[PDB]
Amino acid sequence: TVRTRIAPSPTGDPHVGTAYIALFNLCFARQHGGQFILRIEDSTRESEQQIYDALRWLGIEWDEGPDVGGPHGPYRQSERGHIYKKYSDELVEKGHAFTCFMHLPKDEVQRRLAAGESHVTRMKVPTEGVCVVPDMLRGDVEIPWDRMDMQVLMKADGLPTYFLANVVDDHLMGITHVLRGEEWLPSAPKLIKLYEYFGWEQPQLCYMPLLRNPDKSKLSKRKNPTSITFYERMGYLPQALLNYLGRMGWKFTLAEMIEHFDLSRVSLGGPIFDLEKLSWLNGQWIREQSVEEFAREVQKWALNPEYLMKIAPHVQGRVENFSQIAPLAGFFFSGGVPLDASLFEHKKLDPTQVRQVLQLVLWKLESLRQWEKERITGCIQAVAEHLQLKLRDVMPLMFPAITGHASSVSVLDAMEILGADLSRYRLRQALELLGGASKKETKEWEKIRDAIP
Amino acid sequence: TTVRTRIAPSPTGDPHVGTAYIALFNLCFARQHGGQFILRIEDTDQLRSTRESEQQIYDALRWLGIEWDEGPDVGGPHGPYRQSERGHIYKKYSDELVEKGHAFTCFMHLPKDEVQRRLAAGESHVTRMKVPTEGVCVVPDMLRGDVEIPWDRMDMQVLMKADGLPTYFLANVVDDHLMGITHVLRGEEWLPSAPKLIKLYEYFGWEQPQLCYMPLLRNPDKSKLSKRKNPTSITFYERMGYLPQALLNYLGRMGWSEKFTLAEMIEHFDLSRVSLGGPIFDLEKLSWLNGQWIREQSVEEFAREVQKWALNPEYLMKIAPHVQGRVENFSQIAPLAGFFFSGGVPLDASLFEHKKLDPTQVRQVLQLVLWKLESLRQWEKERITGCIQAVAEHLQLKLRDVMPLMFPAITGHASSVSVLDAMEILGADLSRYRLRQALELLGGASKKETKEWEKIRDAIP
Repeated sequence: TVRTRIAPSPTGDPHVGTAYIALFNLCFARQHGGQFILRIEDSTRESEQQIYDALRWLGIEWDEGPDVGGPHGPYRQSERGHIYKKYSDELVEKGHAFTCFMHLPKDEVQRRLAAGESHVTRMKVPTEGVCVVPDMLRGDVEIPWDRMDMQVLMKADGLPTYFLANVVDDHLMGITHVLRGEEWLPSAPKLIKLYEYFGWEQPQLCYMPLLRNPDKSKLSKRKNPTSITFYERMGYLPQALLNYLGRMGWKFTLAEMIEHFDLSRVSLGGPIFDLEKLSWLNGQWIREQSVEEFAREVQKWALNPEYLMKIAPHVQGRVENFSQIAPLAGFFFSGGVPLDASLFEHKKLDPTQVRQVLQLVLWKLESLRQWEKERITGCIQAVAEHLQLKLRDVMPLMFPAITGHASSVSVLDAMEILGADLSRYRLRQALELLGGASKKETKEWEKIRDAIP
Repeated sequence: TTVRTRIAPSPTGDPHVGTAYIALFNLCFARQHGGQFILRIEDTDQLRSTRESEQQIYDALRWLGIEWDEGPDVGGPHGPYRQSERGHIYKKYSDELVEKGHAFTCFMHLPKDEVQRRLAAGESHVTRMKVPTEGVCVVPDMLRGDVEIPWDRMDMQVLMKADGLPTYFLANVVDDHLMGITHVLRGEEWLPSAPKLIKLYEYFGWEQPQLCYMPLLRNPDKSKLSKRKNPTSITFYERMGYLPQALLNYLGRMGWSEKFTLAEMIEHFDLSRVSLGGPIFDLEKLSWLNGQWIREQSVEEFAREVQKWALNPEYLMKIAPHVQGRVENFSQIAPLAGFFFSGGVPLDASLFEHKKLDPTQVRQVLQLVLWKLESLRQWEKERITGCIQAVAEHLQLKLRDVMPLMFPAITGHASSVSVLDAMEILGADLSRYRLRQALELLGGASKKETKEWEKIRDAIP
C-alpha cells in the first residue's frame, strides 16, 4: 500500500514549487489507493498555519498531518521526543557514525563528553566509488562517492538535522515513495547509505526536474513571484493554478488530474512556468462558469465586508462625494499600480539613493514574518535611522510605490490592508522601473542590510 | 455532489447490533452514490470514554465486514476523527451563538453586569440554546416525509457543559458541518430532538443535511430490542460462533429487501425499499440463515472459520493448563472442558440450592454479580474476582459463599476447572450470557426487587 509525503520546513511563505511537489505526491498516493502525508519538520506555528492555508486554498489535501491528525503521528518533529538521538546513538554504537568536536580516542572522547563540551554526530560516508540512485523516471543515476559532502546527524544543540529526521520519520511513518525536487538528487547517495546502516527497506525514489522561467533559468521571486498567496491576492482561481501545475507536470480538475495521472508522462526537462499561459488559463476558468459562481469568487477575493470595512475609515475623511471613492481607493483592487518614474524624484535624495532605500526597505519587508502596521513601520524606520535619514524622508517614496500616487490614504495602513505579497510586489516593480540594482550594489547594500535591525 | 455519511458512536462499552445496523445503512447509502462513509468517535463524555472501548468498536464493526473511508484508525483529510482531539472548535461556535443572541450563559435571569461579574469570579456555568416555545417544527424525513413536532415539546438544550466540554448534540452538528456530511441516517430515537438540530443549523446559517430516521429494531413481541429479551452485543454473536457475513446479511434483510453478500447488498440497496414499521430481530431466523452460510461453502472454508472462532492454539493453550491436572486420560478432556465450546450450558436449578442461602438470596447474589460484571470494562481475572468479592463483602458474605453459585452458572457443573480462570478465557459476553440464563431459570427479578437491589448495587465497589 502506497504512502507519500511532503515535509515542508515551517520557515516562510509556501511557494509554487512546494505546491508542485505536493500535487505529485497527492496524485501518486491517490492513483494507487494510498495515503498522502504532511509532516512538519521543525520555525513558527504561524508559518505552519500559512502552509496549511495556502495549500488548502489551492485544493490540495492530506490524509495525515498535524492539523487533521493520523494514526502514525505525531506529525511535527518537535512532538516526536528523543526518537532521533536514539537512532543516532545506534549508528554511533555500530561504528557507522562518530562524535566530532575529528580524531578518535574513546578516552579523550568520554572525558570531553563528561565535561559537557559542544559536539555533533557525523555520519560515515564512503570516500571511494560510485553510487547508483535508482530513479523512477531517469533509471540508474551514477553519482560518485568522493564528491559526497560530510553529513551531520545530531547538531550541537541535540537536535537532528533535516536529513536524519526525514529518513527516521519516513521509516516510522511507512512511506513507500519519496517524490522530491531534483535539488535533492545530489545527496541521494547519503540517503541510500543511511537506510543501509539501519537495515531498513529503502523507499522508491523519484526526483522531479526543476521548474524554470521561460529563459530556461531556475524559478526565482526576482524573475516571477513564487508565493502561492501572491496569486491568491492577484485574483487567480486556485483551480486554474492547480490545473496549471498539473499541465506543467504531466484544462482539468484535480479529480480529473488524478484519474489521468501517471509518472511516466512527466518531462525529463524542466517545465517552464509561463505567467502569460497561466493568465490565459485563469481567464478561461473565469469565463467557463456561471455569473453567480464568478460573483462569489470575486466576493471571497476582495468584495467582502472584512476587506471593505478596513478601507472605509481611511476613505471617509477624504471624499466630498461617493463617486470620488473609486479613483482614491482603486489601488486596493488592482494588483500592481500604474508606474510613473517622475513620482520618485526626491527633494534631497539622488536617484541612486532612492534605489538604495527602496532595495533595503524591500529586503526587510521580505523578511518580515508578521505583517502588521507597527512592524512594517519599525522596518522602514530602522532602515531610515541606519541611513541617518528620518522617517519623513522615506515615506514620500512609499506612497507612489504602494498606491501609484504622491499622496493617498495613510500608506502604512494601506500596506497592512493590502498585505505582504502585494506590498513587496509593488515595491519590487517600483525598484525595477527605476533601474534595479547591479551585482555590485547588491553586495555593498547587503552588508548594510545586515547591520540594520 | 459527493455524498458523505457517518456514524458517531460514543466510546462507552460493547458495540451493539443497533450500531451495526445504523452503520450498514450509512455505508450502503454512501457506496450507492459513489461517496464516502466516515467513522467519528464522539468522546464527549471524557470520563466514561476509553481507548479500549474505541478499539472494541473498530474490531467489532470490521469483524462484521463494515468498513469506513475516514476515521481515527485510518486517518482522513477532514480529521481529527476523535472529538477529544478537535480542540476549542466547539467553544468558538458556542461563543458565536451567544454573541449573536441565540444562546445564553446559565449559572435564571441575566444582567450584562452581574453575568460578567460571576464569570470573572470563575463561577460554574453552562451555555444553553434558545429553543422556540410556541408553534411546530416540520422535519423533512427522507422516508416518512414531513413530520410535525410541536416546539412546546422541546426541552431546553445545553450547548457547552460546566466542564467546558460540548454536548453530543452541539458537537455532532459542528462536526457534521466541518466534515461536510450531506446525509444523516440515525435511529428514530433521535427524531423527537430533530427540531433543535434544524434550529441550530439555521442559527449558524449552515446548509442543513438531508435527514432520515430509521425505525427501531424490535424483539419478536414488538418490544424495542433490549439485552433482556435478546443479546445485543456484536461480539456475543462472534463468540457464539455466528458468521459475520450471516449477521451482516440478516441486518440487511431486516432493513430492506435471505442470503446476499455486502457487495450485493449495496447494488440492490434502495433507501425507499425500507419498512416504516420496526424490523423484527428474530434469533431463530438469524440462526437458520447462519446455518445456510455454514452449509454453502467448502469444508475447508468451514474448517478455517471454526479454527479462527475457537479451535486455535491461543484459545486451546489457555485451557490446557487447567485441564492437565484433572484427567487420568485424554478422553476425559471433552466432558470436562466441553463448556469452553458450547455457548450456553445445560441448566439444572438443583445445582443452585445453597447451604446457607435461600432461593431469593441466591437470585439477589446472581443479579448483583451480573450487574457488576456487565459494568466491567477490562475483562481480566483479578478484576472479575474483585467484582464478586465486593458483592460478597457488601452482603456480609464470604467469597467462598458465592463461588459455589458461579461454578454451575458458568460451567454447568458443581465443580470444574477454576471458575474464575474459566470466566476470563470464556470472555465477557459468554460469561454474562450464562449468568443471565442461570438467573432467568431461577426466576429472574421482579420490578420491585430490581428497584431495591439497584440501590444495593450502587453502594457496592
